[PDB]
Amino acid sequence: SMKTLPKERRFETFSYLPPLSDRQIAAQIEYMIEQGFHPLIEFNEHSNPEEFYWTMWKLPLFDCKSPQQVLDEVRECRSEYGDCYIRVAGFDNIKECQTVSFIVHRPGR
Amino acid sequence: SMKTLPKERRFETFSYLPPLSDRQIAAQIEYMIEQGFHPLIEFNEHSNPEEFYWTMWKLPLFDCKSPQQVLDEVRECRSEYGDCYIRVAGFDNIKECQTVSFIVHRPGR
Amino acid sequence: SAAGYKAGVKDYKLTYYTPDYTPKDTDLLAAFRFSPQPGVPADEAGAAIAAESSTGTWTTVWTDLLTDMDRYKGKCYHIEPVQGEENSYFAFIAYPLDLFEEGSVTNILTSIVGNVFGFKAIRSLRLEDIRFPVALVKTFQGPPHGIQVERDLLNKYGRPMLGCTIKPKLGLSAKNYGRAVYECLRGGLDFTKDDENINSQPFQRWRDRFLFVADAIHKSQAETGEIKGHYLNVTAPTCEEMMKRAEFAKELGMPIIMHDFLTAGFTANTTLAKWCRDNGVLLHIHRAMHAVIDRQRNHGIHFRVLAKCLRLSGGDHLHSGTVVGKLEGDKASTLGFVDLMREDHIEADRSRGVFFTQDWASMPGVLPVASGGIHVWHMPALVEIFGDDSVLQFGGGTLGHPWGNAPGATANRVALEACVQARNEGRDLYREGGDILREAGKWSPELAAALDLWKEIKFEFETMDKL
Amino acid sequence: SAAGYKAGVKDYKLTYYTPDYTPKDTDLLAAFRFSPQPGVPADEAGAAIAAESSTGTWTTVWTDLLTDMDRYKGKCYHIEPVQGEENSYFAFIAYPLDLFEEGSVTNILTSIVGNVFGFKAIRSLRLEDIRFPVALVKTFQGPPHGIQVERDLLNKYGRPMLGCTIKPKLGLSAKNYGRAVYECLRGGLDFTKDDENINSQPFQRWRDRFLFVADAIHKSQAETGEIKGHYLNVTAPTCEEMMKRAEFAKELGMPIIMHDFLTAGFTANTTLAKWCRDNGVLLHIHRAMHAVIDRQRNHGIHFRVLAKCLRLSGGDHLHSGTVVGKLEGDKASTLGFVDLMREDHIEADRSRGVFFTQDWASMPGVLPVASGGIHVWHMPALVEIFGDDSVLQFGGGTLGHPWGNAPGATANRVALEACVQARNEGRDLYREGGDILREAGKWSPELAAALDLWKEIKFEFETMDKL
Amino acid sequence: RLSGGDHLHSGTVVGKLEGDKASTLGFVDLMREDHIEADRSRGVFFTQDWASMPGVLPVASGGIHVWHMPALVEIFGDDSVLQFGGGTLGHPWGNAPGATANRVALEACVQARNEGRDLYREGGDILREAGKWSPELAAALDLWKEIKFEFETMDKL
Ligand SMILES: O=C(COP(=O)(O)O)[C@@H](O)[C@H](O)COP(=O)(O)O
Ligand SMILES: O=C(COP(=O)(O)O)[C@@H](O)[C@H](O)COP(=O)(O)O
Ligand SMILES: O=C(COP(=O)(O)O)[C@@H](O)[C@H](O)COP(=O)(O)O
Repeated sequence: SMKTLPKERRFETFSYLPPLSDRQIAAQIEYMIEQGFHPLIEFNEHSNPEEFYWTMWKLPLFDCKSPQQVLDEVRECRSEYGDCYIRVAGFDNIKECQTVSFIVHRPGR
Repeated sequence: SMKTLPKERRFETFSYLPPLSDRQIAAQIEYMIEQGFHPLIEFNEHSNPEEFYWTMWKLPLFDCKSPQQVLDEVRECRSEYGDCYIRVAGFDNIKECQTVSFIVHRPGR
Repeated sequence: SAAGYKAGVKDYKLTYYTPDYTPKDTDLLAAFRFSPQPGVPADEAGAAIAAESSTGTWTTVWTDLLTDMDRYKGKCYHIEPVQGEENSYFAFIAYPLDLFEEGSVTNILTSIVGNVFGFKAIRSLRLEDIRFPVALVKTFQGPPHGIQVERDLLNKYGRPMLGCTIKPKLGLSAKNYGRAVYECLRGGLDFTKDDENINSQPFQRWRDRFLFVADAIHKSQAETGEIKGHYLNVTAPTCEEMMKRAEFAKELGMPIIMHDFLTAGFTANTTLAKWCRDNGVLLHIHRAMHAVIDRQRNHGIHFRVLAKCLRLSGGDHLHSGTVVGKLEGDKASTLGFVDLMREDHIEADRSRGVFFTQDWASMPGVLPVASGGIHVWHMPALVEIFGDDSVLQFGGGTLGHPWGNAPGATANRVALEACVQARNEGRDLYREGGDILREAGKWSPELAAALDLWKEIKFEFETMDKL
Repeated sequence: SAAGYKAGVKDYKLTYYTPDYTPKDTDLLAAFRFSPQPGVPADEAGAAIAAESSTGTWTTVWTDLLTDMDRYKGKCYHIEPVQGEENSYFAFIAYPLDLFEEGSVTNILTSIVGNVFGFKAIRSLRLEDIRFPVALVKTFQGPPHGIQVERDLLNKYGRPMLGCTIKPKLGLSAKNYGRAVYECLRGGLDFTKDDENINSQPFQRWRDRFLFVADAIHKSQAETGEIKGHYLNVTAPTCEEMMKRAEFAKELGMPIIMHDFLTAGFTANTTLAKWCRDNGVLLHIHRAMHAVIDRQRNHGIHFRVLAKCLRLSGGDHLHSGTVVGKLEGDKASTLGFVDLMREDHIEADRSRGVFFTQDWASMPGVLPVASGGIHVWHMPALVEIFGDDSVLQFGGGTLGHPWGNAPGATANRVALEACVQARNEGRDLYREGGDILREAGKWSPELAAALDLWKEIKFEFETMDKL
Repeated sequence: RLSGGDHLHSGTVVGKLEGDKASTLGFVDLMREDHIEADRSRGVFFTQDWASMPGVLPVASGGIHVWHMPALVEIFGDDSVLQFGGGTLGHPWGNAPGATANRVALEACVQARNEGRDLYREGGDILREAGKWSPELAAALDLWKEIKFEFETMDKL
């Protein structure tokens, strides 16, 4: 009873899961806060795997002990750039690597 | 109260200033005349930073002691090539470098 | 001063056993587990090891007195008997920094493990650990890239990476090889890979494989929107042939290649690791033949030494075992050498098999690769054991899916992401793993088919390599 | 034809155990000694070994059916239990010629011994022998020169050649090194040599050693009227650095260089053996680290496999052990692999540890080198065991002479020539050896001093590596 | 200039590192022009000819910000590179706003200059005017209003 796998563009981590509810998004941002990672919102007109850089929304949220504060920035960013992909990333400054990364908004249509 | 900087294409010198009034354009052409630079009007269908050459409108205005004469050529060029970028440049023939350069017309829409 | 040549055999323990020695920070320290032959005392056995692995031979030579032997000789500075083992001891031996060629793992191994293992006076010998002093660590390049730079290069964050070894090991043509590669990668795996014994053979010559695989990477990447890679095996008969292969991989713009560091050797591997650094190609290190050396706990070299030697010689990935899979891996000591291959500072901890505190002076970590006999049911354990900074590899666990490669790849990628989400949310992968998997199988039919297929398959045997 | 994909785990013995198989002459045959885990049947254990070392993995993959698996799979075609050992078996496995890259020892090892040694279902595993088919042997260069050509190059006929390792192992400056070399060579030894862990170090950088040693060779040769040589160690961190060193040896007109084939690796060694053939430099192969692998008879690889692998990769000399010296060497199996490294055709003989008949298709032999803890009293035994086509090496047995190096060298050279003359005349070296030595000591005071010094020194321990 | 370079750091005069204005104008001429007359008031001891060897762009870098812009333009003119390290990355809103602030400040000064305004007298006014329509410029002017580097110069002529 085998299906042939559909071709579908993906967006790295969590993009094979059914889309994150806002509660699931907040659970991931809570994890960041607890892990001590700094949230950063980035947006891009495209999702090309080759490109290294998306555009930074404001600055990283360095002083953040509040998932809603992150969620507010995502809402605000999505308002200004609903035509764009928006992605939440966590940054570990001790190992200096981005530890978390998932798309929270794909562009309209 | 930080804003995220908008993405907006620019056109080199003066293109971060609010668009030059015709009085401001003439003030720049006066400067050329005084400095002894020769005005040249160039137009191009595109504004690619990589390309070296735009197309010359007639010849450089070598014998020019009159901002309006330059402004007349720009008007005339804009009539024939309103679909094009038009740029005023000053040329120092002693150092043989273009000393002034600003867009005076972006294409329609 | 050096005074008086007296010809003839003395006891090694006269010169080389120095229980009053306190190791300098520039000393290379080795821990050996040994059993002396009957009537050979432990301290004379330890001193024989220190002697023949540094400066000494079997009689007295006058040439010693031309130099300053106190400053060059190895010093067996401590011996302790193994708790509960009869006639088994640890010898701890210090070696001066001066004894070693800078940046040469080949030379370090030739000294420490060159001859002493075949001493008649010794029944069995096993090197457990080496404390590489920081002054020596700094003469090596190390990983071409290492964990952080690799994740940045590939845009891969927030989870273990997923690979797949193409099967059968041997037999497929270059075209069918790339076929299997495309279907795996399009299904959601980050990497595919040559099996370690795919080099260049009658049924499939290497340049043909590189060419068809490059095409499969471009296609599957264009389709999925994620960076894809395939560890092309450049392991070869000669250096020249190895470089040739590495060079064509670069020409094709392949992000990652593969090398068998033990069967090819440390001299060739160090050449390749340097090349990779200069050419921005990632280096996956396969550990073939390691178990010939590291399996039995009475004789050989423990893998955690080989892992430290490779971090020095250079590799971006290294196979670390699965613990839970078809090949042997003790969990305690595996957590030990994963720390040794990843972290900058690892405290001594004998419960993890870590005999010496190791510092890496900011030398990049090596991504551990869990590969061998693992499938979807193992996923929560693999994530719990290794964490994000790992590559989990499913060969049969992808190509043996009922519906083929792409469904097989989706099953694993879904299983993985589910486990990572559950973990981030605070679920216990240990307790709730099968439930997290069954939940995900509710909405992923290809995952469900894999869970069904491999429900009964466990690998549970007595581990020979006990601490 | 290949018909029907059925996903899931089957028994290895279903596909890979083939007791009806008769090996083709082009098959590579391996003999493994193994102990299965409790509840793992011998034939399933043998088939697991054949599977994971050829084409198979742990579940069924559909990709098998794209190819012809019958013609690629390893075939465990015979199992026998070890006589008198409980739960120990020999598996004999055939591998198709197609599985191997031409002229690559690296690839052969990666396949045969890559992963199977760490199988959880297997307690211990040891590779005893490999029958290299002639069709494969012919894809290798082999020794750069080999026994006959070497003797012709050096004008050395009618006796074992005599060498000496300079001591201390480490610590001497380049000038004192050459000093010790000149005094040894002027005394009547054919060769001196770097110790295996002399590479390039703070106290003595390699180019300095090469330069001063070259001078010592010219002087001692001009004095004695016999060709002299010194195995300069070109073992290095990288291929590039190894070639650089080999190149300067050629520049100096040095007839012989030295390489550690296991700690440097087979890929680097094969590079060097090719170079040596093209540049007419002789290649002495040191076997450092071999005992980490080959000592214990339950797990590892027997040296006679490593010796065959090196004859293929390339070397003109190879250390073979002494039997009688400070390091372990079983006489029966030593005579076995000395034949394997010297002769063109060696019949199977299990009393010598020779599991398979080996043909070498006119590939040159490798001079065995007896080195380690031997002195003048050992000379009749060394000559009887090894015969003319050997190199006998006395490190401490030269530099530990009461009167120094040149008297030490004369003692050994006189002891040797006396034994060879006595042998040619029909004296029994076994019965009359000490008498032949005492007779020669009557007219050789330096020999007498050596006989005096080492009269009491024997190495007599229980050999771990029992057949 | 002889060995070869297209840019060379020339100092700022006004910034965190020492630069005497008189002698700086001297060696900027020496690194830019084809013929420089001897002038001991500028520290130029000898007349130097360069036989048509190309000039080197002077680079003003070190402890400068937007408030320095009219002075930097007046001192160095067009043929220069003005560099703001902390004066870009230390902007309240980050790098891109920091870059816009400097680029707007610069172009404003250049326009004012071309129109005949005195950068010396009117510099702060030109900057305040531009800050009226450039919020990122305004934020930078606010931030660095008080920051001056005014010490006794050791390298007196
Ligand atoms: O055949 C393999 C895996 O295949 P599969 O995924 O089909 O089991 C080998 O590459 C083992 O991973 C090697 O051992 P280590 O990783 O223990 O070195
Ligand atoms: O130190 C050595 C000999 O010194 P000495 O002559 O002073 O005993 C080594 O080179 C051994 O020969 C190596 O072992 P194998 O030859 O058994 O590989
Ligand atoms: O750190 C610097 C500038 O940083 P910032 O822009 O943050 O002040 C240096 O490059 C100085 O410019 C060098 O001196 P000179 O230019 O005087 O040689």
